[PDB]
Amino acid sequence: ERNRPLSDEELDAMFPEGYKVLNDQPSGNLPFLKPDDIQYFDKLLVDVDESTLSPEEQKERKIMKLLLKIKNGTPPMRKAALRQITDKAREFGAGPLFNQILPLLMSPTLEDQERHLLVKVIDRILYKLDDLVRPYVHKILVVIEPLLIDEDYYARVEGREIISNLAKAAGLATMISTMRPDIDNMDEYVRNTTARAFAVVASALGIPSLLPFLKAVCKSKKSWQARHTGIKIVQQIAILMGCAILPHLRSLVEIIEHGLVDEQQKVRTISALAIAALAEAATPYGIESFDSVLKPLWKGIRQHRGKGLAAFLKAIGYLIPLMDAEYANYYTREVMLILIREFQSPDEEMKKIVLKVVKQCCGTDGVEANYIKTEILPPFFKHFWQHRMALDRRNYRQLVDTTVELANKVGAAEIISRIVDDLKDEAEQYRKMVMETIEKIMGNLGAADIDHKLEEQLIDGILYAFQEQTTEDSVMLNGFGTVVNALGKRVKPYLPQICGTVLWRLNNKSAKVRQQAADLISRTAVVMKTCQEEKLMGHLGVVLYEYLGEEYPEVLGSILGALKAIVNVIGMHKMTPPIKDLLPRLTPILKNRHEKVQENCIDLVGRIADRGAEYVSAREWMRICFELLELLKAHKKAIRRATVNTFGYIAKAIGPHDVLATLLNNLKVQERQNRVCTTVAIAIVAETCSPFTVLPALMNEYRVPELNVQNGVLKSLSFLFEYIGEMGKDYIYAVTPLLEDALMDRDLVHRQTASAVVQHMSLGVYGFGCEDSLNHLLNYVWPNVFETSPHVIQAVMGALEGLRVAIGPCRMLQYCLQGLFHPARKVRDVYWKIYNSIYIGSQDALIAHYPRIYNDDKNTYIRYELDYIL
Amino acid sequence: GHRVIVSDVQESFIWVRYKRNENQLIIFADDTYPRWVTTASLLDYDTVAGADKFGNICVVRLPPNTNDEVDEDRGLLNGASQKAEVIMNYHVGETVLSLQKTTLIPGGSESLVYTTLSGGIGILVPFTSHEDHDFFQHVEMHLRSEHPPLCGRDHLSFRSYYFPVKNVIDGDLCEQFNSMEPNKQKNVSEELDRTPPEVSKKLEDIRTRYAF
Amino acid sequence: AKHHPDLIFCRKQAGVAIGRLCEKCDGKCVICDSYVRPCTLVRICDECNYGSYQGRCVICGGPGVSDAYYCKECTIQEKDRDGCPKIVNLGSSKTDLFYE
Amino acid sequence: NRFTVAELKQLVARPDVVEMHDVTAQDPKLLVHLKATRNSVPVPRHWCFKRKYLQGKRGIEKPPFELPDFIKRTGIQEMREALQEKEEQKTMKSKMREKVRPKMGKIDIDYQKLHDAFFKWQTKPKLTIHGDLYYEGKEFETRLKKPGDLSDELRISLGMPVGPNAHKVPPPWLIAMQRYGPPPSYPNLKIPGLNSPIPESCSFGYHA
Amino acid sequence: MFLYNLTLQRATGISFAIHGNFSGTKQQEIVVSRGKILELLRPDPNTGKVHTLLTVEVFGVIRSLMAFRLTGGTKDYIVVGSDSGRIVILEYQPSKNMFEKIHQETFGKSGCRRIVPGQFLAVDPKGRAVMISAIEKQKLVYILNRDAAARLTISSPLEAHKANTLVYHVVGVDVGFENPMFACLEMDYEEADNDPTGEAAANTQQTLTFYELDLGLNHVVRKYSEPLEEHGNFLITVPGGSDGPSGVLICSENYITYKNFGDQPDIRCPIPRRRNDLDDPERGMIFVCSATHKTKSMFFFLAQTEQGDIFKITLETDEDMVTEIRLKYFDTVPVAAAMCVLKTGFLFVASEFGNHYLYQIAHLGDDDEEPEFSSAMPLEEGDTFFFQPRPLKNLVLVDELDSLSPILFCQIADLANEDTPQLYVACGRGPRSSLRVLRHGLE
Amino acid sequence: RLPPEVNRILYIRNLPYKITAEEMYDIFGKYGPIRQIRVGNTPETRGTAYVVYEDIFDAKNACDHLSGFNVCNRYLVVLYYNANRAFQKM
Amino acid sequence: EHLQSKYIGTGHADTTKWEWLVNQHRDSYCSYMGHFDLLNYFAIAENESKARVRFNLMEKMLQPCGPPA
RNA sequence: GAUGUCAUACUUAUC
Repeated sequence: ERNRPLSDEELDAMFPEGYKVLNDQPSGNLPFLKPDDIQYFDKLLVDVDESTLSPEEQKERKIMKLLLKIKNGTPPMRKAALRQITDKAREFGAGPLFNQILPLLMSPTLEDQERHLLVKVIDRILYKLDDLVRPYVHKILVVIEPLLIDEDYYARVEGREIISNLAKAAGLATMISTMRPDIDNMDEYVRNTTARAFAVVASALGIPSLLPFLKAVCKSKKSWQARHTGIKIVQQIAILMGCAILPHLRSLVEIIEHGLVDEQQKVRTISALAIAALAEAATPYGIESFDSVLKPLWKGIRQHRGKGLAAFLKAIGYLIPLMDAEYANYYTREVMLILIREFQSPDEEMKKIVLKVVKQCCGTDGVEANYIKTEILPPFFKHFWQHRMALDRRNYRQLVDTTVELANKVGAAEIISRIVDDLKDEAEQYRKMVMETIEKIMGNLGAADIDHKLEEQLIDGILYAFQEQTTEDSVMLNGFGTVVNALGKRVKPYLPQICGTVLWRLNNKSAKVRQQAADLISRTAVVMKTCQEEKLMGHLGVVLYEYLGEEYPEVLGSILGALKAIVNVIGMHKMTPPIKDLLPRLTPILKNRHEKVQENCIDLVGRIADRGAEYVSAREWMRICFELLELLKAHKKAIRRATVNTFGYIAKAIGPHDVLATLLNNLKVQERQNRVCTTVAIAIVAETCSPFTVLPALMNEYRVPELNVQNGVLKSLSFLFEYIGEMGKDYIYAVTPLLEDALMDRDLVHRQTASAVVQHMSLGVYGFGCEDSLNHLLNYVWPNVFETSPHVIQAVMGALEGLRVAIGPCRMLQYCLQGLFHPARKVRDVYWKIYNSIYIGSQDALIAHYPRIYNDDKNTYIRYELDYIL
Repeated sequence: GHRVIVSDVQESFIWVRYKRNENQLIIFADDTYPRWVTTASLLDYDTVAGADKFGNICVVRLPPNTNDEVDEDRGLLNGASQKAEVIMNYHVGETVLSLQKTTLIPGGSESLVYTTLSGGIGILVPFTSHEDHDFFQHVEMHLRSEHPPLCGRDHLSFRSYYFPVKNVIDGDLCEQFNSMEPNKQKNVSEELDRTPPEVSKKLEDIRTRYAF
Repeated sequence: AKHHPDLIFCRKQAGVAIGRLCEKCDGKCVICDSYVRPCTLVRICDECNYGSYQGRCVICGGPGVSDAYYCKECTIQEKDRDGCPKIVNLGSSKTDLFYE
Repeated sequence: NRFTVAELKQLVARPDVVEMHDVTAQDPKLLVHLKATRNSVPVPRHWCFKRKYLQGKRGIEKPPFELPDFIKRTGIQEMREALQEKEEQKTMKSKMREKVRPKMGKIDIDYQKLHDAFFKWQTKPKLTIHGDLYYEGKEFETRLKKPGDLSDELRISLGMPVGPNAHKVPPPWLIAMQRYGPPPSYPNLKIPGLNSPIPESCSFGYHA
Repeated sequence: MFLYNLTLQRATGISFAIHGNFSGTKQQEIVVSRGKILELLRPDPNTGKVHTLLTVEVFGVIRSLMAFRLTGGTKDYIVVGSDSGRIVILEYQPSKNMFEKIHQETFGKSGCRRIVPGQFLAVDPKGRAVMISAIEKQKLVYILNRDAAARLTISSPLEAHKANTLVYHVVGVDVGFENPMFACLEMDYEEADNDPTGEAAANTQQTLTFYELDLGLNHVVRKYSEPLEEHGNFLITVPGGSDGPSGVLICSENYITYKNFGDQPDIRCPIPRRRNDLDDPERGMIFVCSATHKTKSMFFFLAQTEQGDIFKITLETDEDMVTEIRLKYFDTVPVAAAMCVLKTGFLFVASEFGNHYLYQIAHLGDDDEEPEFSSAMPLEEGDTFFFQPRPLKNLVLVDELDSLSPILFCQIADLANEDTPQLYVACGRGPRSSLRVLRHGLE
Repeated sequence: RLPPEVNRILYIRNLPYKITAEEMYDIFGKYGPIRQIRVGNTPETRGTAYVVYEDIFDAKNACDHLSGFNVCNRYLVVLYYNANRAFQKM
Repeated sequence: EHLQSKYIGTGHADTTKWEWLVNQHRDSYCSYMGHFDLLNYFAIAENESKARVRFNLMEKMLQPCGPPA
């Protein structure tokens, strides 16, 4: 729809004047129905006309219309439909809701966003339909089963959350009754999905809640499919819960030990995979509950060969670090020949299992470095360092981890001399994997073992890998920076060779090459100050000062980052591009609509305001404080956090008298993410300089007849109190009649802001003797507890939790008194929640503050221990 | 003098005025905070210092109006009308069973000596000037951050266990500056812009003038 | 966090594993989500930091960069003496924007 | 099961705190003991209303802000009002031309005057007790006098100049008090000229 | 007004007392906890007096204190639990003369609550774990290990919580090179609070449960749980492994029960009361301390009842099981909170009310003329063990530390006609009460 | 995967008035085929332009790599086209 | 819901006076057994020692107010 | 005062 071609008339109608060219709609304003979606919403094209023809299915028609409006309608319409379906889920019932939701999600012409919205509606309709979806457990499970095996991680996480919510709502017996015929099914994918759902239900409802059911399913001898499904469910429960199966490791190992002795090789492979998953969890301590599993497994590595032998070798490599030193030495002394014999295996899964077991076979004592370099490392370099291994990510990352383990075990130089030859290849993925392995070897071990005969070859290979890059990945730049950090002072005969290739990369037809050269200059900027190279940095800064005119904003942001790195690595007042001819040069650069370029410009402006504030005539900073108000309202959450620090630095430099009026004039914009970002900047300016100079002016902005300006001033006062803390004892009497008048307003947002300011004043002035103003503010914050808005209720709860620590738990128990036994339950629940919060805040303090209760006829409640006196 | 301070075992201590012409005893002053005080001691004509069985010790100060001319049905909150206020409260850790304002050494000043049930003996002396009190508060705020206790409990949360502290300076944390490392003592003296022998003399002069 | 009301913490037994924070959430608190006055570090549980989950962000979940710490308003209000402040489930936050 | 208010008032030692809604609770004796406690605070009156405690002052006029004397004694309010009056007359071109070349020095009164007003000229506000709650009509109920004393407004309305000479000082009900006697509801009340000396008791009444 | 609270005289009433090699030498030292102050005393055998070496203010309420020694080490670390929810493992440094906090593990909120751990603190005799249990429904077990720089390290605290279960006492059973076990007399209050008849609260006696911390599985699970016929008050662990009968005896009102599980039967012994004392119309007598001792030949326990009759109990056992428990009235001592038997013939009694004593052991054992009793004696009609009171003949008083807690009332007066005033205060509880006059001068 | 804020048309503000059609076309066609380009010829519309591309992904790439671009007049901010914001003068 | 199951003694909107009184008595007994000053005052008030007072306070935790109603 | 459609405005350093 968004990529459809448009005619000249539609293009001309969407442009204003002054520019030179160089029935099929259901019942009104319902959204557009697809031609393949005319089956679930077929009852909406005809009119309702509800008069002597309206059964209980007429509410299901409205629920289907709401689902059609939430599926393909407007996002405000989708939010209104979700608010109408969430608040009325109990009245509509789970029956027709499930009967309308289940064929809609099972359509073969669905999409990712519609399935995500259906899963969100099923998750939001599961909290009000608790203990009511037990007949609809299997119908929801048959739709949630392929969601866990999907490609996207977010859809799998949503399916796991929906399965956990269904296990928490339907209990344990209903899921065990529903998942019982789904174990012996003919479909293997449905059996694997049922095993994954059973593992998710066991993770969400506890391991001993489903342990005897899994033990009865695993020990039953009727077919190999039920035992294979039980072993797969045990392996999935071991792989899902990392450290949660450690108290229940023996009860799972005793059930897993019954397998791998049957006539079926698939059940033995599943039992070996479950043992490897259980040993994976108990990677350092699995031997304790594994002595009955080491005897049939190792003979399986001796008596047979194939996929089961590879699974047994993976289980042995997972159980070998979890044993003693002599046991691991005896295991590695008899499995190295089986690993060397499996180096020529044509199978990819056996090669991946061998590469995973080779990382764990050499990680401790017992394996010598000479034998590993003689008989283990040449076949690993000849059989695994190929071009097909770099294609798959799971075959590249495991190979890189095995190479890092071999470099940490044997040595970094012996791996570097064998991996430096692949840095100048013709493949991008193999060169990127070799650069990542070299960066990991330089970060873990270092560059001390590399002599002078290999460092120049490695630098040439890194330069050939960086100069011949076709993708936008940052692996090569990070590897070059890691090599330059590991080299240190050994790169002194390399700076005319590298930087001369950098400036030659600065003039090219492409746009990503200049950005890559600027990123490489920014990553190698810290290696120039430590090698006594100051003329080259001064030449590069003067070169990059004229490189701010690149039309690509992605290259301009990298050039700004390189200039910031050069200004950080060198002195602020000792730069050949000085601050007198750079801070006016960055003033039109700050008006860029990009995210990273404006973030780098704001960081450079904050650094120039913090370290070089004496380089301006105090007039350009006032003109940049008005451009700092347009630096907010950006969806990046980084430039808005640096603009407040830059405004605070400008207020500290030029005085807190001109930026405060600019911050108060920008408080009335009526836009989100622009008045809170100015209130935080005003609070940072009041916290950097003296806050008393910002005390009457913040008292003046509440005098203007505006709700947004008063809310921004109250938010700025609350943020200034939270930033001050213990310095708020002198500014409490000036803010007490403001907070006493803001709490009596009709607007609930001003009352919530006053409650937040009272919470900040109670949390900042605790232990200073300011319990008189806090008790006055609590008398106004106490009628605000009966609000219906969750934000105002959360602000009142935070104010109560801040005032209970300041004024004492006795005053909070006195204010919460005579409300726990209240007749009205709406006040009684809030009083019980406040009493529970006061008990969780200070439980020992409520003993002396407890009221006196008289004794009853049958029971006694008078404390005779504290009533006695000596 | 012409008044009574009836200390109750559960709520608080209540003031009662006695008349010369009549013989009635009408209570006109009470406290709102529950203390369950065991003993008490009078310091001034308006304020009264008391100690609780839980371990805390407070001082209830009368309002500056102090309307005692009440002849005699609702009060303010199920009690009297003139609710008293507190100006000092501190937790000591032990049940203080004796308190008396006197002078333990001749030539010094008056101070409240207290004897608890754990065998210890404490002394509460007021501040002469605001500069010495501010220096003691700064030394306490520096020692609470630089020298944490071995038990792991916060020093600010120890005196504010039952009742919150107000205008109470803990001298046991201020007297621990001479038993720490010399580098931390030099850093605390540089943060307070003084000398560690000068800080030790300023910490010891008040203890020598107020008590032994 | 305090912005999303549907976020739940782990609340398990806090061990010796120190929490980590990413570059996008560096300096922010775990509960109050404030960037002023850090007072006490965050201790993660054993289930939230095991294997590939070591050195990860507590709030977002990405790769950690800096050390996690609680604000000064949480240490005085006894908010750091509770369970593990690790966000486990992600509901209605950073999930619909990836699909849009 | 649920007793009436009469039995709840007769059973409790303090029947003044018993209300009509407390009889239908789950514990009338516990609620009566909690409502008649020493330091307990009552429930707000907006728990049984239907206006959510904030929809009553809609059409009522209210002042914007009451500035204290310490903030008004620095001249920041008049300078802010002058800056607002100068900015309210500027157009969009004058606002956009002042963003590229701003004029520094709008007010700049002092730096130490704010510290003197926030540290030396600090005044304690009028706080209240913790038991005195806040309501909707609490801001308008300010009526909450002594026998023998008259205010300035009552003396201006009645036309009685307050003087030390007790000949013209009392109200003209003093002749009726001389002819009929003292008031029977106040035996200890003394008025000058009848039962008190005239130049001594110049307060026109004494409660002794 | 702004005041300042200073301490003129420190607290002298000792709440907890332990002994061990804290400095790291062959001599032993005592560590006392007076609630808010921790002191270190050096029991010098040359003069017999007690000299304080360090006194620190912990600014809290120390609920439990116990010293533990690591496997293969000379110095013993102190484990302290206070009102805050953090256990502190510290080591005394003789060079700097201070208590360096080696580790501080937080596991709950502050305040003396029933949910926060810190009330009960047990340690293994080998030095492999430490158990911190609260008053009800809360428990934790930390694993102490040794890092290769000779460093003490603490692992993640395990979970051993059991809801609706209160704990009165906890101890660590001796296990040589095995799993550490923690024995506690737990009591379930669910059936006593769910039945309104009141008869369920009379058949709800405590039961001894032993949680075995499994190092291979890294978890704590309840191994055994045996009920008891009487409400136990305290537990005392016996040394085992290569020593002898590893177990935990339970003390109760006129009862001492050896209840090691597996194969040993429960051996019960009544407490020998006085001959003709008119002090118990219908009340019993329970223990207040254990004071275990081992002079590298056998093991004994210097138990102390509610009256103060210190009794030396020694258990005669077989090669693997316990045969009978024997006890005899050793001496008469004042009532103390905790007793710490030191090496080379020393005994420090820290009385909670009155002065503390430090005596020297002159006649250990005393199985020569004393009519000792045994659990295997077929005695009927109640306890049938009437011991005669006698003065101190086995121990002789060497040092008397004026540590009377109960100041109670005190007055500042100058009735002695001196220049400086004096303080007349009270001390002691019961027969040990005394009026004490104190002045600022020296003796 | 794309946000609904992106569109085939992108607006540019603070453009140089002396820029020719060839330089604007060379700046626009770097990310893909440009369907149309309209430059303002009014005193109230000077310094702004509208570039409509044929591909939505190429238009999104041009919006990502054209914002605040180097331009003589000023940063070449390139925002997305809005129907309510373009007709704000009416 | 979960707050009452995790931390005992919190309470809810349907909490009776007997359970609240039993929780307050259990908290007072825990505060007496934890603090050394209250136990010293309870031992100075009677003639029993600290161990007998602790055994009396520990045995009174099971239904301190009596049978429920 | 409540309901169900529509619009406006506000809050959570949300992205």
